[PDB]
Amino acid sequence: KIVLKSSDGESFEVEEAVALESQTIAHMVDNGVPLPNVTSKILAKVIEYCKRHFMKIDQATLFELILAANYLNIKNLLDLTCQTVADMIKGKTPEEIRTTFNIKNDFTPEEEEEVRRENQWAFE
Amino acid sequence: QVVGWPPVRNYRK
Amino acid sequence: FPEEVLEHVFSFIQLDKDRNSVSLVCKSWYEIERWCRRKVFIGNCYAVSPATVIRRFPKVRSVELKGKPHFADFNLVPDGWGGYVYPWIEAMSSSYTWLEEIRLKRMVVTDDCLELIAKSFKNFKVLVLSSCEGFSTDGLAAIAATCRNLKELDLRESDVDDVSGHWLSHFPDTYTSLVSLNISCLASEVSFSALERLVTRCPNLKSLKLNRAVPLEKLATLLQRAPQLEELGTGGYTAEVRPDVYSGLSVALSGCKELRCLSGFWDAVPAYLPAVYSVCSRLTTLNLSYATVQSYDLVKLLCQCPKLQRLWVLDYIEDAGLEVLASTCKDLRELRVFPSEPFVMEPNVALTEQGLVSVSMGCPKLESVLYFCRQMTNAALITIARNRPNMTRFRLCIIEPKAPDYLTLEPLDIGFGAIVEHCKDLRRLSLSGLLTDKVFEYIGTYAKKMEMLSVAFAGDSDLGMHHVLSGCDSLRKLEIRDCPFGDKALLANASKLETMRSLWMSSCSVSFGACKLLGQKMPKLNVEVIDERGAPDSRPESCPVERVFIYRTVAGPRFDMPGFVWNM
Ligand SMILES: O=P(O)(O)O[C@H]1[C@H](OP(=O)(O)O)[C@@H](OP(=O)(O)O)[C@H](OP(=O)(O)O)[C@@H](OP(=O)(O)O)[C@H]1OP(=O)(O)O
Ligand SMILES: O=C(O)Cc1c[nH]c2ccccc12
Repeated sequence: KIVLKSSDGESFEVEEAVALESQTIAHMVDNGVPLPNVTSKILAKVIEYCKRHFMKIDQATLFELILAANYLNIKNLLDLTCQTVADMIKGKTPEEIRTTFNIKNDFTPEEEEEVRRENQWAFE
Repeated sequence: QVVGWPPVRNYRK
Repeated sequence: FPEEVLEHVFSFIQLDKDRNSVSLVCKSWYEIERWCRRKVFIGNCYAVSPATVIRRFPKVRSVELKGKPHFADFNLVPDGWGGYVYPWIEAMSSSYTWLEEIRLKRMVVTDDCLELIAKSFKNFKVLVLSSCEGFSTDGLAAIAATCRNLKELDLRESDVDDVSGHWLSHFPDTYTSLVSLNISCLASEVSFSALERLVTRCPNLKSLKLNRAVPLEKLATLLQRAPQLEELGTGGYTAEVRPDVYSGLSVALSGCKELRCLSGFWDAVPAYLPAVYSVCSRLTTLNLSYATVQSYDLVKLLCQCPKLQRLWVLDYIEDAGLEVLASTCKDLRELRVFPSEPFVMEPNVALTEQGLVSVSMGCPKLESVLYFCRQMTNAALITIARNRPNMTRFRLCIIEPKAPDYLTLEPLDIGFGAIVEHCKDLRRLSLSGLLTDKVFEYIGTYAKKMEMLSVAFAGDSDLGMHHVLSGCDSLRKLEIRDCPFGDKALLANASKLETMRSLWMSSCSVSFGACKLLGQKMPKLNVEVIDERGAPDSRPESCPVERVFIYRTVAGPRFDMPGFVWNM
């Protein structure tokens, strides 16, 4: 009953109850609901999820997916995607983490020594 | 006899 | 990711060690993590200051703090040493206004602390005072009167000033949120009528551990009011033997279908123990530490407990009772056998090494042992180690200091060597019996996962302590009394101390001069000489100190040392 338009300008037709899973679409809700921050590839995946209500996806696809869940405000999807990312954090060293997430360490050695000492000595 | 031995919280009686 | 997205990821990350790694990935994560961290665990209250914790972690809802070292339990830490929680409460009172949980262990907690908690934390839900001292029933009255959302009041093994049982009457009639109440340490009798009304109006009550002052004849009354109970600590467990009283208790306990944990049993009368039998098909924890009933009575109970996972018992169980335990309780994970007469030399019970051997053979999931006995062999310890390579905590106290293997007269070096050799994931060990430097050699070579080691009346020379500090990769707490360990091992391994929570040495050979030099060398350690003979300066530098307690800290020297403590 609702047409969603992706940032690729492609139209998706979904049952009202599926579209209303997104609080962002809910609030916007008809020539089409434009979604400039959500790609077709990732809108397709979001719709699959919302229809059913899967994580065997690659890192990039996963990061596009959390951003979409956040942008569309789909809480159950946000929970699942965030839990999946958290699970990539659990048990890892800071070095293993920023390898997985491609993050640059922006601490001075001295900054990082102070924090590590405090973490281990006071908080663990 | 030894202070704090054996290592128990029991009163001596 | 947007900051809200990252904050949400971190909401699924609750282990301290993971929060810490997160805070170190980059500057951004550091700030985001600190602002949504929910709980802090501070294993040594003097390792950091309150201001530092509150400034870094502004939105904390749960705080756990530990004060005095373990050996305070054995009267080796003089009164007034420290561990005051007031500065923490005071600092939190103006900052952690949404605070919900305070768990304290071995701290000094006063009525002023308890009053400040009640008035400062509107959402306060959980208070655990574990082996704490310094407060009275008046402080408890303040909590009861004011903490309208309270769910847990647990006073385990605390020393309370028992001014009056009237404190419990202060819970108002509108209060209904209690989930866990442990008053087992209180000597004073609460109003039974107030207790009965409290239990009746709290439908989420799951754990109720009473004090000895609730007599056995009143227990059925409370149980009828709380059929949903999962844990029960009885009050007094003695009465005139009567059919009607036994029957009432039996029916009440059988109506408690969810009971998994039973404790209390003070003054237990064998005639009344069968009343719990209905409960003991599903029991997973049984604490019979205070029941002084004999082996056969214990066996009749234990035969009925096939699901038991944790047993605490007196040595009255005897070897024959442990042999039955080994046959019956195939899911047993933890056994603690406490001495009935710890201060008598000759045995009052037939509990020997054989009981521990029996359970090691029969209980495939047995991984935690605390066992007090009067004799031991190397053969027994070797059999234990071989049967239970899965052992994670092994605490063995032979009552007589320096007792050798009673059959061969040899030190127990090879027996404890077998434990550390075979039990690769052993995290905790305590030693006793006749021990030379050789056992410490085995510990340093093999005990690579050991985090806590307790040692008394053991070793020959500094080489013994050296092997431990040099070899024990995972060591977090080492606590030693009455051993010939001194300056040489301590200073040779000074840097190791920055990798541990603490090192305690009392009645050893460490000189005041070495303590001073260690303090000089290691400014990020607090090296505390705890000595009641007056200024250590008043004696030669070479004179051993009564005690030294050393702990790494980011806060520097303590502001609250008594007159008998000196920071180097
Ligand atoms: O992890 P830690 O800070 O070193 O605490 C340990 C740990 O207790 P926690 O549950 O507080 O972590 C032990 O328990 P386990 O890990 O073996 O299950 C406990 O041993 P008990 O089972 O006897 O309670 C011991 O307490 P204690 O030293 O009084 O035996 C205690 O160490 P602390 O003395 O540092 O609190
Ligand atoms: O672990 C225990 O509580 C008992 C024990 C066995 N050996 C010990 C050495 C020092 C302090 C306590 C113990």
